[PDB]
Amino acid sequence: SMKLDIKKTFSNRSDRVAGIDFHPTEPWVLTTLYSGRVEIWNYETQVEVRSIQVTETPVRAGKFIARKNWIIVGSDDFRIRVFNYNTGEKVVDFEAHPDYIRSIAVHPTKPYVLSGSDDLTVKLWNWENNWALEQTFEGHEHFVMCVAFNPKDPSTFASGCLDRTVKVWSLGQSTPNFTLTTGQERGVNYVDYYPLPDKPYMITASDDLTIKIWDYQTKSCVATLEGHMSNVSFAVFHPTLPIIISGSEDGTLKIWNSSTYKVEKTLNVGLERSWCIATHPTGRKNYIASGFDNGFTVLSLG
Repeated sequence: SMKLDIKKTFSNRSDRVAGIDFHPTEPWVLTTLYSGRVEIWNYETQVEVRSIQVTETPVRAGKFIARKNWIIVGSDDFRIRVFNYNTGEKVVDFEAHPDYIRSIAVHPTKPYVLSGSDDLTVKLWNWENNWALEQTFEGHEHFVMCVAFNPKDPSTFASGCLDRTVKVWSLGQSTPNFTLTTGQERGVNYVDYYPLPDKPYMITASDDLTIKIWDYQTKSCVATLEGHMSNVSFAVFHPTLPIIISGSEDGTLKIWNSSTYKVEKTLNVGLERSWCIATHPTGRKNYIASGFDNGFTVLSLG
């Protein structure tokens, strides 16, 4: 067991941060900004590794593809771009959807990337097939806000949608395995998987102020977490600690106990609205990072 002991590792002021991600083996965080800029920071030495003026439009989605030394970003010009973060070379640059890109997910073992879009679809791209579009998942009836592979079975993934559903799909299958009606009448902003095999759980966040935990075997709602006072931008399970982290346009991060679902901490990090979240994939120092209107902060949770 490990006690909560929150330490501010690194904080950096900037334009609004829309996407944020951890590098799995370097002490780096990637941020994608509403200004069209993206930055990689070493949060342990507090040194900027690289910055790129990618576009003039907001860059909403960004992920490391560490095993190719890439970052992949999606922006409101409808385009996916890939950059080598060691050289700055632009690897590819294509219009992926005819509308905004909301979310990007990277398959852990196969050369697949998912993009969720306001065009009501999720699309699957294969970078070992010249970034071919291998599948478009159709069936949602509003903007697809968030996509996430099941870490315990990456042949499936979940899409959260403003049509108030989460759909779980299988690669190569045109119809979803199942559709969760969330009861979150304002729609689903975010979806995330519980990482460990002891619970088949998922978590959703909504503008209706609720965070809901779902059992994807029983398709039932396990718990509803209330406490935020404005739109909940995200909610995720921590990969190694028994906690949930959420962030809201009310300016706060909340840390919840993942067994009792009681709020343990409410943090005003002082950067106004909270928009995005990342956790270190292997729990290194239990790092988390969140992007806000006015920058991002990296915290060690214990």
